[PDB]
Amino acid sequence: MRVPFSWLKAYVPELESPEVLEERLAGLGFETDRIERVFPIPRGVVFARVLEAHPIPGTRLKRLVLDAGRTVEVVSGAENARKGIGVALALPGTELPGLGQKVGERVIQGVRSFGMALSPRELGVGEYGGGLLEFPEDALPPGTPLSEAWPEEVVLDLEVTPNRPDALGLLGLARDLHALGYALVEPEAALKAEALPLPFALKVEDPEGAPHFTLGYAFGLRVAPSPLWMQRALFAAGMRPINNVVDVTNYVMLERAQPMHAFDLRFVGEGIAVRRAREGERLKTLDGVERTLHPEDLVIAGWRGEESFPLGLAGVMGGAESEVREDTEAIALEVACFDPVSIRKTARRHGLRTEASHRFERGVDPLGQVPAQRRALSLLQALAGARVAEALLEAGSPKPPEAIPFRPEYANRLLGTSYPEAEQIAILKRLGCRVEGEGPTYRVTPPSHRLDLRLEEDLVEEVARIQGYETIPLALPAFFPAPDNRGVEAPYRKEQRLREVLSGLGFQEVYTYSFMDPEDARRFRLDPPRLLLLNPLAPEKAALRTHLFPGLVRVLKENLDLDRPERALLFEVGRVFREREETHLAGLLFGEGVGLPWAKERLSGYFLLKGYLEALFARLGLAFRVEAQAFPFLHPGVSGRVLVEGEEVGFLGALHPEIAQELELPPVHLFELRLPLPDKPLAFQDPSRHPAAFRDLAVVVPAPTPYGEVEALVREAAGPYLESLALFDLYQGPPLPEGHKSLAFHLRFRHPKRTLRDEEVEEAVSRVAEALRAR
Amino acid sequence: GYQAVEGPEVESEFFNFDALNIPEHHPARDMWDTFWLTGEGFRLEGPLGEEVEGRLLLRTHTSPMQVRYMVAHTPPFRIVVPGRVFRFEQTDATHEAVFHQLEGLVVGEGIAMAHLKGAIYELAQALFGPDSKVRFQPVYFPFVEPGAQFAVWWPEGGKWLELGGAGMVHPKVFQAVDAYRERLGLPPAYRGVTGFAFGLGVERLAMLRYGIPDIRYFFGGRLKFLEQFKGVL
Amino acid sequence: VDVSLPGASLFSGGLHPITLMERELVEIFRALGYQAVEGPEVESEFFNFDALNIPEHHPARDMWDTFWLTGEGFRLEGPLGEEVEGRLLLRTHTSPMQVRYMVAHTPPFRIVVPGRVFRFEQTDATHEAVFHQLEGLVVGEGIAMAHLKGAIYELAQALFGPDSKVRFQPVYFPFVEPGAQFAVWWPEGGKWLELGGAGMVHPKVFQAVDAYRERLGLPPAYRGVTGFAFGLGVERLAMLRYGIPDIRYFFGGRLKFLEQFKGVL
Ligand SMILES: N[C@@H](Cc1ccccc1)C(=O)O
Ligand SMILES: N[C@@H](Cc1ccccc1)C(=O)O
Ligand SMILES: [Mg+2]
Repeated sequence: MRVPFSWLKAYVPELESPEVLEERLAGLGFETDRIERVFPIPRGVVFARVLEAHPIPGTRLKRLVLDAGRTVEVVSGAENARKGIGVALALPGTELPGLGQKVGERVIQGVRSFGMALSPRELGVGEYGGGLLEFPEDALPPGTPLSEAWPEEVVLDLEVTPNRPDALGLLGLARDLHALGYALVEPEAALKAEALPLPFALKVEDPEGAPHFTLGYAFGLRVAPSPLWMQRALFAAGMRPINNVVDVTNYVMLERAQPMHAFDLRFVGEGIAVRRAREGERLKTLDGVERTLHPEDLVIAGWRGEESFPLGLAGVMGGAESEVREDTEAIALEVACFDPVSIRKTARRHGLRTEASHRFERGVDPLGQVPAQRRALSLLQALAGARVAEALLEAGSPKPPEAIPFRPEYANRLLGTSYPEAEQIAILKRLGCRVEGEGPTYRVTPPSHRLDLRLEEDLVEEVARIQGYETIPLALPAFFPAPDNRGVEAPYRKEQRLREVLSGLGFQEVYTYSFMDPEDARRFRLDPPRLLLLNPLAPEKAALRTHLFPGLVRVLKENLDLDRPERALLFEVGRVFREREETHLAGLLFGEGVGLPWAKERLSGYFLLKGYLEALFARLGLAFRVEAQAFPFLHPGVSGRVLVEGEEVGFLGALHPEIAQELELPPVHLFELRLPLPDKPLAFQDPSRHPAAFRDLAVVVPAPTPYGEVEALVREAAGPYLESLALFDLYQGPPLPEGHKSLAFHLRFRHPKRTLRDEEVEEAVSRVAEALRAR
Repeated sequence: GYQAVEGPEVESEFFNFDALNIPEHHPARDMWDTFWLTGEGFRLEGPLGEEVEGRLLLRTHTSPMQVRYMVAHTPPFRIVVPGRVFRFEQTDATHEAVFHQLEGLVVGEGIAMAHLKGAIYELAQALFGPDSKVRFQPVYFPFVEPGAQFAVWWPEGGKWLELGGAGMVHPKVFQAVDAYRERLGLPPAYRGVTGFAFGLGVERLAMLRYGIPDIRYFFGGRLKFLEQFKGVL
Repeated sequence: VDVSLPGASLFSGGLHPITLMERELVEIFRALGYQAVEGPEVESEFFNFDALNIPEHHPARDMWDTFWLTGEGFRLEGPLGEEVEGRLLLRTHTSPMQVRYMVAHTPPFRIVVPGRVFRFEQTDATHEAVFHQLEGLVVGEGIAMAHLKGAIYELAQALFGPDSKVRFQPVYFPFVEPGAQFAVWWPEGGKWLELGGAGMVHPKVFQAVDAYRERLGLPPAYRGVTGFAFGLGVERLAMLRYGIPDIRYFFGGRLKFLEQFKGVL
């Protein structure tokens, strides 16, 4: 919301300056996003009045005869240009914002234009530029430099939160500054109304949408351009002056957050009817756009006999036809309170967001209608010399706010402050609240324009902001936390230790979007995503990742294309979405592998990834092993499920080549698990001092058989004294069955209490060999 | 004394909006550009492992956790909630759709704003200072009154940094909690207790701290970037 | 390929149980705002005894079997990097740090001091000459005993409980009055564990601090402030916690032992 210092200053006279103001506002809850200086008018531009406007034959131009002190001529192409108005005349020699070329005396078409009148765009006071600025023919003594009556201004780009709709009005803010101790100057609406009856009627057929509705009657209107100060304020507010009457409705809408529209009686007929639109109703709105209505759209219509026609779109924008022009002498004034949701719906239903729409959506003072009408009519009488009827057409009696219970002690208790009761009340009272009661708990009824004030707490936030958030002291709480909160951190903590170990083991962490391209459900042989977006960021991120690894691999690629890393080892922990949200952990390896850089060999591939994997669990104190498993996305033979401490979770393997190639990518190795990892609480165990029993042993079994079962059996039969069991070698082997292999198994044994008697060693050894291939 | 706990990235419109004083058709709901979801057979778990209902979406901030935690526990307590959030927005050098926040909540009888103030103040000191300081301005949030936005003084770079929002937990939020608890069979625990909560953008701070220039950089899996923070600790 | 096969023999590291226990204890006190700081293993008889109300020829000095040192060219640093004098020895407990910290800082504060200490004793299944302690000190105006009590209580809860509890009995220490010994309730094993000693920092200790400070040019900071400190044996707790039976086990560099605590976290 634009905030013109000088204009606001009209209600809060004692303002120190824009900066101090920016300060004061920040503290009340309004942040300034920008500050600007705005109306620099060189001495060259002066006030002039159009005595005559003669059109140049054969051209679409006019030769204006101006009174600028001495008489003078200029040539203008502007349509609004005509006799009887005051205009902004930039004399030859004047430097203007827009044109870097100085203003001069150019011969235009048989006529030498002395300077040129200006458009708002040209003077730099507005964006318009499609016609001349129009002023009351008598605003100033011809010739007087304009800057004399049009001083630069300072405008604050303020941010008004949705909870402060009353702040969409400068007078709303003034009220707040006043609360800080500033003097407030409410504009007095002087009015000489007359007894006579209103020549029209009002019928509200949809009271749900129009809870409160009022109509004013003004006639004998002299529609003319707005006075300078008004044009100045409106222009500063970022709004464009049209004529005194329309201008007034805007000024007041900006003053109090109360939008209002003036309808030419010519088009009203018998009366005004606030009703929903009939399917397919047509309406050429104000912006010159022709539109068709939806039946949910509330509208302001009129009627003649048995004719009902739309006049404007209720609380959003008026009809182009009914709008006020030069030839208007009497109108009806719309000042109401519409239902926010309908406006919201209707507003967004068509491509619109107007000053009106915006305010009504955020909420309008339920009882501001009437005082607003007095304000506007008073202005009309003054600026359009309107004759005003003393009566209004009203529809719907809304209820006042209720008292809110308030305990000053509680306030302090809540803030952690010590403000004296009186100070608090004084504040609330300065904010326009009524305070009844003797204490300690009071009866506080807020002013109707305040909608954000319902609870006692809302009331406290007030004393706070007015006293100042900085006046609240600093403190720290001390307490023994409820017992059920004890362990709480464990999960999080667990995840992090893990996260850390990895990085220390040698993995680079990576962060990937939780999105997924539905297409990849194919590209990578996997089921489809169970969750889809209704408003995806892009069709390639329209689903929710079910797997982590796809993203990893994808990252691999793009890294290769940007920089060419020889090898790569990383991981990522993230949430995947299937039937339930789940925390997954995946890691990817690729490259030559590790070893001597210069020296020939490397050691990499799958058994490298496993190497690391095993060490990790070695570090977590968890038993892990792998068993071949068929995986749609994993190259078979190089596929395998993962068994953490006796459990099946995740997989590990070489990325299926079909995919390896479907992407400009070489061979990659993967694994993806589900967290949290289960945990084995350690059971400490005394190690014995008596030396172990050592053994040399090999096994010959089919080339297909998995290491697993082998170790498994040997191990399960070794006996209760098997300390160690390792594999130091194996090869297919010429000296044995074509379809069998050899196995170097190193063995160790020990007995806690005593040394192991050989009787039991070469004995238990057979216990194994027996059922070894006895199977 | 704050304890860390996480919530779900996929939430129910109930925990994300309704529980916290956020209306359906009013201007408030309109401050968070949400991602709506669809799909069946997806089971969303409530604070007590129960199944909950409501239009599915992507947590728009970490505040929902505020609720889940309260429903599931008893005051007094201090928690902090890190977590990745999602907002429908166009990704530029300082704006993302996917980012992280850190929520903080401290409930207990006697809690006041001065506590929040000290809380944040300690945080400042912890980050810069003791030559740094804190700025608290009033701001509006549906789940806290008083509401406020806070900035921090950066002695080095010499500027004020808007860090996050905070405030005194709103009464209707507490109300909500207890109401759902009873609906779950539990006795009310938040009548007669106070509390404050806050939440701050992590990426912003990380960028200022570790001196990163493009926020997009974080979700851009480039190694040359990632490695740059190898020995950060 | 046979995937069930063993991968590349990669080294899986681990941490020493004391380190783990130390860590655990530290993380605990850290949540109450205590900050960890260490001192020197080789101290001056001044910081080890004199600074804390411990006399030379009286029964108190006689509660700590100290290791005396000898040798030249050894430079002992004081709290401010200055060189200090006094017969050299091996810190008999971590309390000296109490002083060094106070001399070097300003209240209010909360610190905790882990550290290896030395006592001349015969090494058995439950007694060592070399072991670790964890000192705790919290100074500030207003500090009282209830604070110490809560401190310890929180610690209990943190370790066992909330079905556990604390026992505080009066005991005598030259650097604290009131002095006390505290035991903790172990719900699992069902017994009371004497954990360590604590108490309200003795006035003569504060006196000492300020006196040395001024001798160093600094203004007095401990007049009108209160404080409590405590110290507990780490090995004992580690043994009870991780279920170890022989205290000698810790300094016995046997791997089969050390590895047993690989994944403790
Ligand atoms: N997470 C909130 C920040 C906040 C948290 C708590 C209180 C107030 C503000 C947001 O989305 O902006
Ligand atoms: N470190 C002390 C224990 C203690 C510390 C502080 C106060 C009281 C006792 C000791 O050697 O026994
Ligand atoms: Mg308020």
